[PDB]
Amino acid sequence: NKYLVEFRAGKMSLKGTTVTPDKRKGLVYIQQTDDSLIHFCWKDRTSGNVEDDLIIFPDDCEFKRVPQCPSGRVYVLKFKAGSKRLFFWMQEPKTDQDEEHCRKVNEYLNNP
Amino acid sequence: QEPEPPEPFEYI
Amino acid sequence: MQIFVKTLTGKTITLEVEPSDTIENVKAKIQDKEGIPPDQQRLIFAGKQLEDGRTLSDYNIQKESTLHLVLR
Repeated sequence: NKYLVEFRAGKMSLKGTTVTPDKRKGLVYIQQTDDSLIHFCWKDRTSGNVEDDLIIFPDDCEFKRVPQCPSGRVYVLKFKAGSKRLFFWMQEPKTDQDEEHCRKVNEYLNNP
Repeated sequence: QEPEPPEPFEYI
Repeated sequence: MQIFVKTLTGKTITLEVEPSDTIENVKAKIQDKEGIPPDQQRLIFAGKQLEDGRTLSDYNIQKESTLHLVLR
């Protein structure tokens, strides 16, 4: 099932006010299934297990850069339905495409 | 190669 | 409490429910309103598909929430 956008990222944890990261080589991507729904998933590049698979409709989410993280390229998939924040730190070698991937995420989530 | 994890940061 | 179910074609309906209610108890309410067999109903919220047997609290769905109703 072809992907629509993919890029190496890892995960992080939001304890209280404190976003803590995860060490695994993960990957973020967006996939369209045969019934057309748009999924936002994250899978373990190591084991290959897909730990996250969310069906996303226009206006569900924003995928944004996180300013409070200087030491990493932290992005947050955030929901208007509540306090579901989902944190990811870019694991790509070159930062050249961080911002294109951020745009294309938002684009496919909200313009499918 | 591949970046190092970020240091924990407060979320605001 | 008051919640809304919106379909893709745009048709909205308003339901009165409890957080204790099970997803199947919600698809029954939708059927009574629109006539759609629950077997044809998919309800998605915050990117999670709501499963039969779990409740609305399990997904911590609160008053004035909009559930996505996709048909199969």
